[PDB]
Amino acid sequence: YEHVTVIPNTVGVPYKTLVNRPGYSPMVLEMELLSVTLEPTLSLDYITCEYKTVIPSPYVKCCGTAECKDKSLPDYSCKVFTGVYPFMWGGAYCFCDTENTQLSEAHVEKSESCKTEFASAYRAHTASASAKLRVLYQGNNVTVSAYANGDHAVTVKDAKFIVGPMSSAWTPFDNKIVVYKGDVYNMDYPPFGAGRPGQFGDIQSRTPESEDVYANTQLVLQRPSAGTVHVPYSQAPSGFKYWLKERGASLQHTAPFGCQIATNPVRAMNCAVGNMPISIDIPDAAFTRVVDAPSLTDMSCEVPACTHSSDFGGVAIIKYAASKKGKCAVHSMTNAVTIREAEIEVEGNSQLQISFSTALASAEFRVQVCSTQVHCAAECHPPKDHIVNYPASHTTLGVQDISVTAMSWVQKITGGVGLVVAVAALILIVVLCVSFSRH
Amino acid sequence: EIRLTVPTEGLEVTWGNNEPYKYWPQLSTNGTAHGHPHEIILYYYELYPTMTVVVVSVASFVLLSMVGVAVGMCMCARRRCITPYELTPGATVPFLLSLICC
Ligand SMILES: *[C@@H]1O[C@H](CO[C@@H]2O[C@@H](C)[C@@H](O)[C@@H](O)[C@@H]2O)[C@@H](O[C@@H]2O[C@H](CO)[C@@H](O[C@@H]3O[C@H](CO)[C@@H](O)[C@H](O)[C@@H]3O)[C@H](O)[C@H]2NC(C)=O)[C@H](O)[C@H]1NC(C)=O
Ligand SMILES: *[C@@H]1O[C@H](CO)[C@@H](O[C@@H]2O[C@H](CO)[C@@H](O[C@H]3O[C@H](CO)[C@@H](O)[C@H](O)[C@@H]3O)[C@H](O)[C@H]2NC(C)=O)[C@H](O)[C@H]1NC(C)=O
Repeated sequence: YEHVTVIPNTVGVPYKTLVNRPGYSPMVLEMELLSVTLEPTLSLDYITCEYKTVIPSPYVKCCGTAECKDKSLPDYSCKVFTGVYPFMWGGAYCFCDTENTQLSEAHVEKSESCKTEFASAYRAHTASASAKLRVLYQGNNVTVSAYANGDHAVTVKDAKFIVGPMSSAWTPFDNKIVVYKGDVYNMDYPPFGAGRPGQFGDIQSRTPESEDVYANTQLVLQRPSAGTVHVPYSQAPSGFKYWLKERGASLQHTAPFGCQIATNPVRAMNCAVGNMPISIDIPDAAFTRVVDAPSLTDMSCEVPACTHSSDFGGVAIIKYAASKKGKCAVHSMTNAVTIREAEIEVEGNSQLQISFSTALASAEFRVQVCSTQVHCAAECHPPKDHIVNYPASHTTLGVQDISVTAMSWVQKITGGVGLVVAVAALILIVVLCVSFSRH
Repeated sequence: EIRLTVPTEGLEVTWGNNEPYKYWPQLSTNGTAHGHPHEIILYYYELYPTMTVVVVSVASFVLLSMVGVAVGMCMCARRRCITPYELTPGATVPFLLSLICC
Protein backbone atom coordinates (compact mmCIF):
# COMPACT_ATOMS: atom_id res chain seq x y z
CA TYR A 1 0.00 0.00 0.00
CA GLU A 2 1.45 3.34 -1.15
CA HIS A 3 0.74 6.31 1.09
CA VAL A 4 1.67 9.86 0.18
CA THR A 5 1.82 12.66 2.74
CA VAL A 6 3.46 16.04 3.18
CA ILE A 7 5.10 17.41 6.30
CA PRO A 8 6.36 20.96 7.02
CA ASN A 9 10.11 21.33 6.72
CA THR A 10 10.77 21.85 10.40
CA VAL A 11 13.15 20.11 12.76
CA GLY A 12 12.41 18.70 16.20
CA VAL A 13 8.68 18.76 15.55
CA PRO A 14 6.88 15.40 15.05
CA TYR A 15 4.03 15.08 12.57
CA LYS A 16 1.44 12.34 12.41
CA THR A 17 0.02 10.82 9.25
CA LEU A 18 -2.87 8.40 9.01
CA VAL A 19 -2.56 5.36 6.80
CA ASN A 20 -6.11 4.45 5.90
CA ARG A 21 -6.58 1.13 4.13
CA PRO A 22 -10.29 0.19 4.29
CA GLY A 23 -10.93 -3.28 5.67
CA TYR A 24 -7.79 -3.05 7.81
CA SER A 25 -7.08 -1.42 11.15
CA PRO A 26 -5.69 2.12 10.63
CA MET A 27 -2.05 2.93 11.25
CA VAL A 28 -0.67 6.19 12.54
CA LEU A 29 2.94 7.01 11.85
CA GLU A 30 4.81 9.68 13.74
CA MET A 31 7.57 11.28 11.72
CA GLU A 32 10.11 13.75 13.05
CA LEU A 33 12.90 15.40 11.13
CA LEU A 34 16.06 15.36 13.21
CA SER A 35 18.27 16.99 10.61
CA VAL A 36 17.88 18.46 7.14
CA THR A 37 21.01 19.19 5.11
CA LEU A 38 21.48 21.11 1.88
CA GLU A 39 24.90 20.61 0.31
CA PRO A 40 25.60 22.97 -2.64
CA THR A 41 27.73 21.93 -5.56
CA LEU A 42 30.85 24.06 -5.49
CA SER A 43 33.31 25.06 -8.17
CA LEU A 44 36.48 26.71 -6.93
CA ASP A 45 37.31 29.91 -8.77
CA TYR A 46 40.40 30.86 -6.77
CA ILE A 47 41.84 31.18 -3.29
CA THR A 48 43.30 34.10 -1.39
CA CYS A 49 45.89 34.32 1.38
CA GLU A 50 48.47 36.65 2.84
CA TYR A 51 51.24 37.49 0.40
CA LYS A 52 54.88 37.94 1.21
CA THR A 53 57.03 40.52 -0.50
CA VAL A 54 60.35 39.10 -1.56
CA ILE A 55 63.27 41.49 -1.62
CA PRO A 56 66.58 39.93 -2.71
CA SER A 57 69.74 41.51 -1.41
CA PRO A 58 70.18 44.84 -3.23
CA TYR A 59 72.91 45.08 -5.81
CA VAL A 60 75.30 47.93 -5.27
CA LYS A 61 77.49 48.66 -8.24
CA CYS A 62 80.36 50.87 -7.17
CA CYS A 63 81.97 53.20 -9.68
CA GLY A 64 79.45 52.21 -12.34
CA THR A 65 75.80 52.08 -13.38
CA ALA A 66 73.60 49.05 -12.81
CA GLU A 67 70.73 48.02 -15.07
CA CYS A 68 67.79 45.66 -14.46
CA LYS A 69 65.85 43.14 -16.52
CA ASP A 70 62.12 42.59 -16.71
CA LYS A 71 60.77 39.48 -15.03
CA SER A 72 57.52 37.52 -15.24
CA LEU A 73 57.11 37.32 -11.48
CA PRO A 74 53.53 38.03 -10.25
CA ASP A 75 54.10 41.66 -9.31
CA TYR A 76 57.63 42.68 -10.16
CA SER A 77 59.43 45.97 -10.02
CA CYS A 78 63.08 47.02 -10.36
CA LYS A 79 64.64 50.45 -10.03
CA VAL A 80 68.16 51.81 -10.13
CA PHE A 81 68.98 54.59 -7.69
CA THR A 82 71.96 56.77 -8.50
CA GLY A 83 74.10 58.79 -6.10
CA VAL A 84 74.06 56.18 -3.35
CA TYR A 85 76.76 56.21 -0.68
CA PRO A 86 75.89 53.37 1.74
CA PHE A 87 77.80 52.57 4.91
CA MET A 88 78.62 49.28 6.55
CA TRP A 89 79.46 48.81 10.21
CA GLY A 90 83.15 49.15 9.38
CA GLY A 91 82.85 52.19 7.11
CA ALA A 92 81.73 53.22 3.62
CA TYR A 93 80.73 50.31 1.40
CA CYS A 94 83.00 51.17 -1.53
CA PHE A 95 85.65 53.47 -3.00
CA CYS A 96 83.60 55.93 -5.12
CA ASP A 97 81.63 58.65 -3.36
CA THR A 98 78.98 59.74 -5.85
CA GLU A 99 79.52 57.41 -8.79
CA ASN A 100 77.47 54.58 -7.33
CA THR A 101 74.20 52.94 -8.23
CA GLN A 102 71.90 50.63 -6.31
CA LEU A 103 69.57 48.17 -7.94
CA SER A 104 66.50 47.37 -5.90
CA GLU A 105 64.06 44.69 -6.97
CA ALA A 106 61.08 42.94 -5.45
CA HIS A 107 58.22 40.59 -6.25
CA VAL A 108 55.05 39.34 -4.59
CA GLU A 109 54.39 35.65 -3.96
CA LYS A 110 52.17 33.47 -1.79
CA SER A 111 53.47 33.06 1.75
CA GLU A 112 54.14 29.67 3.32
CA SER A 113 51.06 30.23 5.47
CA CYS A 114 48.78 29.92 2.40
CA LYS A 115 48.77 26.16 2.94
CA THR A 116 46.87 26.67 6.20
CA GLU A 117 45.48 30.21 6.21
CA PHE A 118 43.44 30.92 3.12
CA ALA A 119 39.96 31.69 1.87
CA SER A 120 38.34 29.80 -0.97
CA ALA A 121 36.18 31.58 -3.53
CA TYR A 122 33.56 29.13 -4.78
CA ARG A 123 30.75 29.27 -7.28
CA ALA A 124 27.64 27.69 -5.78
CA HIS A 125 25.04 25.89 -7.88
CA THR A 126 22.25 23.51 -6.93
CA ALA A 127 22.22 21.63 -3.65
CA SER A 128 21.82 17.97 -2.85
CA ALA A 129 19.32 17.44 -0.07
CA SER A 130 19.53 14.81 2.64
CA ALA A 131 17.78 14.29 5.95
CA LYS A 132 17.72 12.22 9.11
CA LEU A 133 14.19 11.11 9.92
CA ARG A 134 12.77 9.51 13.05
CA VAL A 135 9.83 7.26 12.32
CA LEU A 136 7.57 5.67 14.89
CA TYR A 137 6.43 2.53 13.10
CA GLN A 138 4.16 0.05 14.85
CA GLY A 139 5.34 1.27 18.24
CA ASN A 140 9.06 1.17 17.43
CA ASN A 141 11.52 4.06 17.02
CA VAL A 142 13.59 3.75 13.83
CA THR A 143 16.00 6.43 12.69
CA VAL A 144 16.82 6.50 9.00
CA SER A 145 19.48 8.52 7.22
CA ALA A 146 18.48 9.07 3.61
CA TYR A 147 18.80 11.43 0.67
CA ALA A 148 15.93 13.85 0.21
CA ASN A 149 16.12 14.23 -3.56
CA GLY A 150 13.15 11.89 -4.03
CA ASP A 151 15.49 9.23 -5.41
CA HIS A 152 16.30 7.28 -2.26
CA ALA A 153 14.12 4.69 -0.55
CA VAL A 154 15.19 3.63 2.93
CA THR A 155 13.74 0.59 4.67
CA VAL A 156 12.02 0.78 8.04
CA LYS A 157 10.97 -2.67 9.22
CA ASP A 158 10.14 -3.68 5.64
CA ALA A 159 8.40 -0.40 4.83
CA LYS A 160 10.03 1.86 2.25
CA PHE A 161 10.32 5.59 2.85
CA ILE A 162 11.03 7.97 -0.02
CA VAL A 163 11.82 11.52 0.99
CA GLY A 164 11.64 14.61 -1.20
CA PRO A 165 12.09 16.39 -3.48
CA MET A 166 11.76 19.45 -1.28
CA SER A 167 9.12 21.96 -2.36
CA SER A 168 11.45 24.92 -1.94
CA ALA A 169 14.60 25.53 -3.94
CA TRP A 170 15.66 28.26 -1.54
CA THR A 171 19.20 28.18 -0.21
CA PRO A 172 21.05 30.55 2.18
CA PHE A 173 24.00 30.44 -0.19
CA ASP A 174 24.35 32.96 -3.00
CA ASN A 175 26.10 32.25 -6.29
CA LYS A 176 29.39 33.52 -4.91
CA ILE A 177 30.62 31.87 -1.73
CA VAL A 178 33.77 32.58 0.25
CA VAL A 179 34.90 30.05 2.83
CA TYR A 180 37.60 30.72 5.41
CA LYS A 181 37.42 27.97 8.02
CA GLY A 182 34.11 27.13 9.65
CA ASP A 183 32.71 30.43 8.40
CA VAL A 184 30.94 30.90 5.08
CA TYR A 185 30.24 34.34 3.62
CA ASN A 186 28.01 35.56 0.78
CA MET A 187 30.65 37.83 -0.70
CA ASP A 188 30.64 39.07 -4.27
CA TYR A 189 34.32 38.38 -4.83
CA PRO A 190 36.10 39.86 -7.89
CA PRO A 191 36.84 37.68 -10.95
CA PHE A 192 40.24 36.06 -11.08
CA GLY A 193 42.74 38.56 -12.45
CA ALA A 194 40.53 41.49 -11.45
CA GLY A 195 41.70 41.95 -7.86
CA ARG A 196 42.36 45.26 -6.12
CA PRO A 197 45.09 46.32 -3.63
CA GLY A 198 44.16 46.37 0.05
CA GLN A 199 41.00 44.42 -0.75
CA PHE A 200 40.03 40.78 -0.74
CA GLY A 201 41.47 39.17 -3.85
CA ASP A 202 44.58 41.36 -4.04
CA ILE A 203 46.50 38.11 -4.37
CA GLN A 204 44.81 35.23 -6.17
CA SER A 205 45.66 31.65 -7.07
CA ARG A 206 43.57 29.02 -8.83
CA THR A 207 44.58 26.24 -6.46
CA PRO A 208 46.57 25.94 -3.16
CA GLU A 209 49.35 24.08 -4.96
CA SER A 210 49.49 26.34 -8.02
CA GLU A 211 52.57 28.41 -8.80
CA ASP A 212 50.40 30.66 -10.98
CA VAL A 213 49.78 33.78 -8.94
CA TYR A 214 47.98 36.99 -9.77
CA ALA A 215 48.80 39.99 -7.65
CA ASN A 216 47.90 43.66 -7.54
CA THR A 217 49.57 45.19 -4.51
CA GLN A 218 50.82 48.49 -5.92
CA LEU A 219 54.36 47.67 -4.88
CA VAL A 220 56.50 50.74 -5.42
CA LEU A 221 60.21 50.83 -4.69
CA GLN A 222 61.46 53.95 -2.93
CA ARG A 223 64.89 55.53 -2.68
CA PRO A 224 66.93 54.24 0.33
CA SER A 225 67.89 56.63 3.09
CA ALA A 226 71.33 58.12 2.79
CA GLY A 227 74.15 56.00 4.15
CA THR A 228 72.07 52.82 4.23
CA VAL A 229 71.51 49.73 2.09
CA HIS A 230 67.90 48.99 3.00
CA VAL A 231 65.20 48.71 0.35
CA PRO A 232 62.10 50.78 1.25
CA TYR A 233 58.80 50.31 -0.51
CA SER A 234 55.17 51.36 -0.50
CA GLN A 235 52.71 48.50 -0.80
CA ALA A 236 49.04 47.98 -0.01
CA PRO A 237 48.81 45.66 3.06
CA SER A 238 47.28 42.27 2.43
CA GLY A 239 43.58 42.46 1.73
CA PHE A 240 43.36 39.05 3.33
CA LYS A 241 44.44 40.41 6.69
CA TYR A 242 42.12 43.37 6.32
CA TRP A 243 39.29 41.06 5.34
CA LEU A 244 39.89 38.85 8.36
CA LYS A 245 39.41 41.86 10.63
CA GLU A 246 36.47 43.20 8.61
CA ARG A 247 34.76 39.87 7.91
CA GLY A 248 31.64 40.70 9.88
CA ALA A 249 29.11 38.04 10.80
CA SER A 250 29.13 34.75 8.90
CA LEU A 251 26.06 33.05 7.44
CA GLN A 252 25.91 30.86 10.52
CA HIS A 253 24.72 33.94 12.37
CA THR A 254 22.99 35.96 9.63
CA ALA A 255 21.15 33.35 7.55
CA PRO A 256 17.31 33.49 7.24
CA PHE A 257 15.02 30.72 8.51
CA GLY A 258 17.39 29.82 11.33
CA CYS A 259 19.80 27.96 9.02
CA GLN A 260 22.89 26.45 10.59
CA ILE A 261 26.06 26.66 8.54
CA ALA A 262 28.99 24.26 8.54
CA THR A 263 32.00 23.61 6.34
CA ASN A 264 33.99 20.61 5.15
CA PRO A 265 31.70 20.03 3.29
CA VAL A 266 29.76 23.28 3.04
CA ARG A 267 26.31 22.64 4.44
CA ALA A 268 23.11 24.48 5.24
CA MET A 269 21.26 22.67 7.98
CA ASN A 270 17.81 22.73 9.52
CA CYS A 271 16.38 25.56 7.39
CA ALA A 272 12.71 26.05 8.23
CA VAL A 273 11.64 26.47 4.62
CA GLY A 274 8.58 25.18 2.79
CA ASN A 275 7.70 21.52 3.15
CA MET A 276 8.84 18.00 2.30
CA PRO A 277 6.74 15.22 0.68
CA ILE A 278 7.12 11.66 1.93
CA SER A 279 6.00 8.51 0.13
CA ILE A 280 5.61 5.37 2.22
CA ASP A 281 5.28 1.83 0.86
CA ILE A 282 3.80 -0.50 3.48
CA PRO A 283 3.57 -4.27 2.74
CA ASP A 284 0.26 -6.09 3.21
CA ALA A 285 1.85 -8.22 5.92
CA ALA A 286 1.98 -5.11 8.10
CA PHE A 287 -1.79 -4.67 8.08
CA THR A 288 -4.23 -6.25 10.52
CA ARG A 289 -7.81 -6.87 9.45
CA VAL A 290 -10.49 -4.95 11.34
CA VAL A 291 -12.00 -8.25 12.42
CA ASP A 292 -8.78 -9.18 14.22
CA ALA A 293 -8.14 -5.70 15.58
CA PRO A 294 -9.81 -4.23 18.70
CA SER A 295 -12.97 -2.28 17.97
CA LEU A 296 -14.44 0.51 20.06
CA THR A 297 -18.07 1.45 20.52
CA ASP A 298 -20.19 3.64 22.79
CA MET A 299 -17.47 6.28 22.83
CA SER A 300 -17.86 9.67 24.49
CA CYS A 301 -15.35 12.54 24.75
CA GLU A 302 -15.00 14.99 27.64
CA VAL A 303 -12.30 17.62 27.96
CA PRO A 304 -11.65 18.48 31.66
CA ALA A 305 -9.00 21.04 30.79
CA CYS A 306 -7.59 22.97 27.82
CA THR A 307 -4.84 25.54 27.46
CA HIS A 308 -3.83 26.79 24.03
CA SER A 309 -0.11 26.75 24.82
CA SER A 310 2.74 25.71 22.53
CA ASP A 311 3.10 22.48 24.49
CA PHE A 312 0.52 19.74 24.92
CA GLY A 313 -1.49 21.63 27.52
CA GLY A 314 -4.82 20.09 26.55
CA VAL A 315 -6.15 16.85 28.00
CA ALA A 316 -9.10 14.80 26.80
CA ILE A 317 -10.73 11.78 28.40
CA ILE A 318 -12.64 9.42 26.16
CA LYS A 319 -14.91 6.63 27.36
CA TYR A 320 -14.84 3.44 25.33
CA ALA A 321 -16.14 -0.10 25.11
CA ALA A 322 -13.48 -2.38 23.64
CA SER A 323 -14.37 -5.68 21.99
CA LYS A 324 -10.97 -7.10 22.90
CA LYS A 325 -7.64 -6.16 24.45
CA GLY A 326 -5.03 -4.63 22.17
CA LYS A 327 -3.29 -1.50 20.91
CA CYS A 328 -5.29 1.10 18.97
CA ALA A 329 -4.31 3.96 16.66
CA VAL A 330 -5.33 7.53 17.54
CA HIS A 331 -5.74 10.31 14.96
CA SER A 332 -6.89 13.94 14.97
CA MET A 333 -9.45 14.73 12.29
CA THR A 334 -8.53 18.42 12.24
CA ASN A 335 -5.29 20.19 11.46
CA ALA A 336 -6.01 22.66 14.24
CA VAL A 337 -5.50 20.02 16.93
CA THR A 338 -2.35 17.95 17.43
CA ILE A 339 -2.56 14.76 19.48
CA ARG A 340 0.60 13.58 21.21
CA GLU A 341 -0.19 9.85 21.36
CA ALA A 342 -0.02 7.82 18.16
CA GLU A 343 -1.44 4.70 19.80
CA ILE A 344 -3.04 3.62 23.05
CA GLU A 345 -3.69 0.35 24.86
CA VAL A 346 -7.37 -0.39 25.44
CA GLU A 347 -9.48 -3.14 26.99
CA GLY A 348 -12.96 -3.69 28.43
CA ASN A 349 -15.18 -0.81 29.50
CA SER A 350 -12.93 2.06 30.50
CA GLN A 351 -11.57 5.44 29.54
CA LEU A 352 -8.47 6.59 27.68
CA GLN A 353 -6.40 9.72 28.17
CA ILE A 354 -4.84 11.70 25.35
CA SER A 355 -2.97 14.99 25.28
CA PHE A 356 -3.29 17.66 22.64
CA SER A 357 -2.13 21.09 21.51
CA THR A 358 -4.19 23.70 19.71
CA ALA A 359 -4.16 27.43 19.08
CA LEU A 360 -7.96 27.48 19.13
CA ALA A 361 -9.78 29.62 21.66
CA SER A 362 -12.54 27.04 21.44
CA ALA A 363 -11.35 23.53 20.74
CA GLU A 364 -13.83 21.76 18.52
CA PHE A 365 -12.44 18.59 17.03
CA ARG A 366 -13.00 14.95 16.24
CA VAL A 367 -10.80 12.05 17.26
CA GLN A 368 -10.63 8.75 15.44
CA VAL A 369 -9.72 5.71 17.51
CA CYS A 370 -9.80 2.27 15.79
CA SER A 371 -11.99 3.76 13.03
CA THR A 372 -14.50 5.03 15.60
CA GLN A 373 -14.88 8.79 15.79
CA VAL A 374 -15.88 11.00 18.70
CA HIS A 375 -16.66 14.69 18.96
CA CYS A 376 -14.70 16.73 21.52
CA ALA A 377 -15.39 20.30 22.56
CA ALA A 378 -13.78 22.63 25.07
CA GLU A 379 -13.27 26.22 26.11
CA CYS A 380 -9.50 26.79 26.09
CA HIS A 381 -7.62 29.30 28.20
CA PRO A 382 -4.42 31.22 27.36
CA PRO A 383 -1.06 30.43 29.01
CA LYS A 384 0.40 32.79 31.59
CA ASP A 385 3.93 32.22 30.32
CA HIS A 386 4.96 34.60 27.56
CA ILE A 387 8.04 32.84 26.20
CA VAL A 388 9.11 29.22 25.66
CA ASN A 389 12.25 27.48 24.44
CA TYR A 390 10.41 25.27 21.96
CA PRO A 391 8.30 25.63 18.77
CA ALA A 392 4.54 25.09 18.81
CA SER A 393 3.25 21.57 18.29
CA HIS A 394 0.13 23.02 16.68
CA THR A 395 -0.63 24.82 13.42
CA THR A 396 -1.60 28.48 13.11
CA LEU A 397 -5.19 29.72 12.98
CA GLY A 398 -7.18 30.96 10.01
CA VAL A 399 -9.55 33.92 10.07
CA GLN A 400 -12.50 31.58 10.51
CA ASP A 401 -10.99 29.99 13.60
CA ILE A 402 -12.66 32.00 16.35
CA SER A 403 -14.29 31.23 19.68
CA VAL A 404 -17.87 30.03 19.95
CA THR A 405 -19.00 33.11 21.83
CA ALA A 406 -17.22 35.37 19.38
CA MET A 407 -19.12 33.70 16.56
CA SER A 408 -22.36 34.14 18.47
CA TRP A 409 -21.72 37.85 18.96
CA VAL A 410 -20.86 38.24 15.29
CA GLN A 411 -24.08 36.54 14.26
CA LYS A 412 -26.12 38.69 16.62
CA ILE A 413 -24.58 41.91 15.34
CA THR A 414 -24.55 40.87 11.70
CA GLY A 415 -28.12 39.64 11.95
CA GLY A 416 -29.17 42.84 13.71
CA VAL A 417 -27.87 45.05 10.92
CA GLY A 418 -29.02 42.63 8.23
CA LEU A 419 -32.51 42.77 9.72
CA VAL A 420 -32.59 46.55 9.61
CA VAL A 421 -31.51 46.48 5.98
CA ALA A 422 -34.00 43.74 5.12
CA VAL A 423 -36.80 45.76 6.68
CA ALA A 424 -35.79 48.99 5.00
CA ALA A 425 -35.47 47.13 1.71
CA LEU A 426 -38.93 45.66 2.17
CA ILE A 427 -40.45 49.05 2.86
CA LEU A 428 -38.84 50.55 -0.22
CA ILE A 429 -39.97 47.65 -2.39
CA VAL A 430 -43.53 47.95 -1.10
CA VAL A 431 -43.59 51.70 -1.68
CA LEU A 432 -42.18 51.30 -5.17
CA CYS A 433 -44.73 48.61 -5.95
CA VAL A 434 -47.48 50.99 -4.86
CA SER A 435 -45.91 53.76 -6.92
CA PHE A 436 -45.83 51.45 -9.95
CA SER A 437 -49.39 50.30 -9.30
CA ARG A 438 -50.58 53.91 -9.38
CA HIS A 439 -50.72 55.74 -12.74
CA GLU B 1 20.01 44.97 30.35
CA ILE B 2 18.74 44.27 26.85
CA ARG B 3 15.10 43.94 25.85
CA LEU B 4 14.67 41.85 22.71
CA THR B 5 11.46 41.60 20.72
CA VAL B 6 10.38 38.09 19.78
CA PRO B 7 8.64 37.48 16.39
CA THR B 8 6.00 34.80 15.98
CA GLU B 9 8.52 32.72 14.02
CA GLY B 10 10.90 32.85 16.99
CA LEU B 11 14.15 34.59 17.96
CA GLU B 12 17.67 33.18 18.15
CA VAL B 13 20.19 34.78 20.51
CA THR B 14 23.91 34.03 20.69
CA TRP B 15 25.82 35.14 23.77
CA GLY B 16 29.59 35.01 23.37
CA ASN B 17 30.84 31.47 22.75
CA ASN B 18 27.74 29.84 24.22
CA GLU B 19 25.37 27.75 22.16
CA PRO B 20 22.49 29.89 20.81
CA TYR B 21 19.30 30.37 22.80
CA LYS B 22 15.97 30.04 21.04
CA TYR B 23 12.76 31.73 22.09
CA TRP B 24 9.16 31.54 20.89
CA PRO B 25 6.13 33.60 22.02
CA GLN B 26 3.04 32.14 23.67
CA LEU B 27 -0.52 33.11 22.90
CA SER B 28 -0.84 34.90 26.23
CA THR B 29 -3.57 37.47 26.83
CA ASN B 30 -5.14 39.47 29.64
CA GLY B 31 -8.44 39.44 27.74
CA THR B 32 -10.38 36.24 27.21
CA ALA B 33 -12.53 34.33 24.82
CA HIS B 34 -15.86 33.22 26.24
CA GLY B 35 -16.19 36.57 27.99
CA HIS B 36 -17.83 39.94 27.44
CA PRO B 37 -17.58 41.58 23.96
CA HIS B 38 -14.84 43.93 25.15
CA GLU B 39 -12.93 41.02 26.66
CA ILE B 40 -13.18 39.14 23.37
CA ILE B 41 -11.81 42.04 21.35
CA LEU B 42 -8.99 42.45 23.84
CA TYR B 43 -8.20 38.75 23.56
CA TYR B 44 -7.86 38.87 19.79
CA TYR B 45 -6.24 42.29 19.80
CA GLU B 46 -3.44 41.17 22.07
CA LEU B 47 -2.83 38.04 20.00
CA TYR B 48 -3.16 39.66 16.57
CA PRO B 49 -2.76 43.46 17.02
CA THR B 50 -2.94 44.28 13.32
CA MET B 51 -5.27 41.65 11.91
CA THR B 52 -7.80 42.34 14.66
CA VAL B 53 -7.77 46.08 14.11
CA VAL B 54 -8.20 45.72 10.37
CA VAL B 55 -11.05 43.25 10.74
CA VAL B 56 -12.81 45.29 13.41
CA SER B 57 -12.28 48.60 11.63
CA VAL B 58 -13.50 47.24 8.31
CA ALA B 59 -16.40 45.30 9.77
CA SER B 60 -17.49 48.30 11.81
CA PHE B 61 -17.23 50.56 8.78
CA VAL B 62 -19.29 48.21 6.64
CA LEU B 63 -21.93 47.63 9.31
CA LEU B 64 -22.32 51.37 9.81
CA SER B 65 -22.45 51.84 6.06
CA MET B 66 -25.22 49.25 5.78
CA VAL B 67 -27.18 51.12 8.42
CA GLY B 68 -26.71 54.32 6.45
CA VAL B 69 -28.08 52.47 3.44
CA ALA B 70 -31.10 51.20 5.36
CA VAL B 71 -31.84 54.75 6.46
CA GLY B 72 -31.28 56.15 2.99
CA MET B 73 -33.74 53.63 1.60
CA CYS B 74 -36.28 54.60 4.24
CA MET B 75 -35.94 58.27 3.34
CA CYS B 76 -36.30 57.44 -0.35
CA ALA B 77 -39.43 55.43 0.36
CA ARG B 78 -40.71 58.26 2.51
CA ARG B 79 -40.40 60.83 -0.25
CA ARG B 80 -42.01 58.57 -2.83
CA CYS B 81 -45.03 57.67 -0.71
CA ILE B 82 -45.60 61.25 0.49
CA THR B 83 -45.08 63.30 -2.66
CA PRO B 84 -48.35 62.19 -4.42
CA TYR B 85 -50.30 63.53 -1.44
CA GLU B 86 -48.51 66.85 -1.11
CA LEU B 87 -49.28 67.69 -4.73
CA THR B 88 -53.05 67.27 -4.26
CA PRO B 89 -54.94 70.65 -4.22
CA GLY B 90 -57.20 69.35 -1.47
CA ALA B 91 -54.63 67.03 0.04
CA THR B 92 -55.64 65.08 3.11
CA VAL B 93 -53.15 62.70 4.66
CA PRO B 94 -54.41 59.36 6.07
CA PHE B 95 -53.56 59.02 9.73
CA LEU B 96 -51.38 55.97 9.25
CA LEU B 97 -49.33 57.69 6.57
CA SER B 98 -49.16 60.85 8.64
CA LEU B 99 -47.96 58.96 11.69
CA ILE B 100 -45.66 56.47 10.00
CA CYS B 101 -43.93 58.55 7.33
CA CYS B 102 -44.73 62.23 7.97
C1 LIG C 1 10.34 7.30 20.51
O1 LIG C 1 11.16 8.48 20.58
C2 LIG C 1 10.51 9.62 21.20
C3 LIG C 1 11.46 10.80 21.14
O2 LIG C 1 12.68 10.50 21.82
C4 LIG C 1 13.76 10.04 20.89
O3 LIG C 1 14.19 8.73 21.27
C5 LIG C 1 14.73 8.65 22.62
C6 LIG C 1 15.10 7.20 22.89
C7 LIG C 1 15.95 9.58 22.76
O4 LIG C 1 17.01 9.17 21.90
C8 LIG C 1 15.52 11.01 22.39
O5 LIG C 1 16.65 11.89 22.46
C9 LIG C 1 14.95 11.04 20.97
O6 LIG C 1 14.50 12.35 20.65
C10 LIG C 1 10.13 9.28 22.65
O7 LIG C 1 9.48 10.39 23.27
C11 LIG C 1 10.36 11.01 24.31
O8 LIG C 1 10.49 10.14 25.45
C12 LIG C 1 11.38 10.68 26.48
C13 LIG C 1 11.47 9.65 27.59
O9 LIG C 1 12.03 8.44 27.12
C14 LIG C 1 10.84 12.03 27.00
O10 LIG C 1 11.78 12.59 27.93
C15 LIG C 1 11.18 12.86 29.27
O11 LIG C 1 10.60 14.18 29.30
C16 LIG C 1 10.01 14.55 30.58
C17 LIG C 1 9.44 15.95 30.45
O12 LIG C 1 10.44 16.88 30.07
C18 LIG C 1 11.07 14.48 31.69
O13 LIG C 1 10.48 14.75 32.95
C19 LIG C 1 11.68 13.07 31.72
O14 LIG C 1 12.70 13.01 32.72
C20 LIG C 1 12.29 12.73 30.35
O15 LIG C 1 13.36 13.62 30.05
C21 LIG C 1 10.71 12.98 25.80
O16 LIG C 1 10.19 14.24 26.23
C22 LIG C 1 9.76 12.37 24.75
N1 LIG C 1 9.70 13.26 23.59
C23 LIG C 1 8.54 13.45 22.97
C24 LIG C 1 8.47 14.36 21.78
O17 LIG C 1 7.52 12.89 23.38
C25 LIG C 1 9.16 8.08 22.60
O18 LIG C 1 8.76 7.73 23.92
C26 LIG C 1 9.89 6.90 21.95
N2 LIG C 1 8.97 5.78 21.85
C27 LIG C 1 9.45 4.55 21.99
C28 LIG C 1 8.54 3.36 21.88
O19 LIG C 1 10.65 4.38 22.23
C1 LIG D 1 -1.48 41.76 32.01
O1 LIG D 1 -1.40 42.79 33.00
C2 LIG D 1 -0.17 42.73 33.78
C3 LIG D 1 -0.24 43.81 34.84
O2 LIG D 1 -1.47 43.74 35.56
C4 LIG D 1 1.06 42.91 32.87
O3 LIG D 1 2.24 42.66 33.62
C5 LIG D 1 3.08 43.87 33.81
O4 LIG D 1 3.37 44.50 32.55
C6 LIG D 1 4.21 45.69 32.66
C7 LIG D 1 4.39 46.27 31.27
O5 LIG D 1 3.14 46.69 30.74
C8 LIG D 1 5.57 45.27 33.28
O6 LIG D 1 6.51 46.37 33.31
C9 LIG D 1 6.30 47.36 34.42
O7 LIG D 1 6.73 46.89 35.71
C10 LIG D 1 8.18 46.75 35.81
C11 LIG D 1 8.51 46.27 37.21
O8 LIG D 1 7.95 44.99 37.46
C12 LIG D 1 8.86 48.10 35.50
O9 LIG D 1 10.28 47.95 35.53
C13 LIG D 1 8.45 48.57 34.09
O10 LIG D 1 9.07 49.82 33.81
C14 LIG D 1 6.92 48.72 34.00
O11 LIG D 1 6.47 49.75 34.88
C15 LIG D 1 5.33 44.64 34.67
O12 LIG D 1 6.57 44.20 35.22
C16 LIG D 1 4.40 43.43 34.51
N1 LIG D 1 4.08 42.90 35.84
C17 LIG D 1 3.77 41.62 35.98
C18 LIG D 1 3.41 41.08 37.33
O13 LIG D 1 3.78 40.87 35.00
C19 LIG D 1 1.00 41.84 31.76
O14 LIG D 1 2.09 42.04 30.86
C20 LIG D 1 -0.32 41.94 30.98
N2 LIG D 1 -0.39 40.85 30.01
C21 LIG D 1 -0.58 41.11 28.72
C22 LIG D 1 -0.68 40.00 27.73
O15 LIG D 1 -0.68 42.28 28.34
